[PDB]
Amino acid sequence: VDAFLGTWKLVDSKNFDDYMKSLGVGFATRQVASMTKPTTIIEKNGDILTLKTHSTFKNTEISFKLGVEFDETTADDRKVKSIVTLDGGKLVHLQKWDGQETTLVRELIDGKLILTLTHGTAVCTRTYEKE
Ligand SMILES: CCCCCCCCCCCCCCCC(=O)O
Repeated sequence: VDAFLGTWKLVDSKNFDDYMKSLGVGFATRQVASMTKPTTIIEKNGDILTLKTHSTFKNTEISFKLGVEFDETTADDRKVKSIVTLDGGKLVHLQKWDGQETTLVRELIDGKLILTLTHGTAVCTRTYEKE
C-alpha cells in the first residue's frame, strides 16, 4: 500500500462523460465536471487509510480499513455499501446499491497512477501525476 501514498494531480481523462451518463448524472453537472482537474491525497495512520479528493467544484473524504465493509455517500449523492481490497498489486474499490455494482481500480504504472471506472458497458480511464 505504501507506494500509493502522497499528493497527485489529474493530467489526462478519457470517456468520463459516458460513465457519468451510465450512472444517471445530469447534463448540467456533466458540463462542470469535464473542465475540472482534481487533487487526490492518500494518507495512512496505523491500519486506517484516508482518501481526500479536492476540486473547485466538489470535495469528498473517506476513511476505512482494507477488507471491512463501510457505508459511503458519493459525489453524485448515491448512498452505497463499500469495500476496498489489495488484489495482485492493485487497489480495488467495490460499491453496491439497489442490486447493482460499479468498480474503481487504481494501478501504478511507470511512475503513474491509473484509475479505471467500470459501470455496465461503459469504461473510463484517468491518469494522475505525482505532485
Ligand atoms: C470526482 C470529482 C468531482 C466531480 C464529480 C462529478 C460527478 C460524478 C461523480 C462520479 C463519482 C466518482 C468520480 C471520481 C473522479 C476522480 O476521482 O477522478
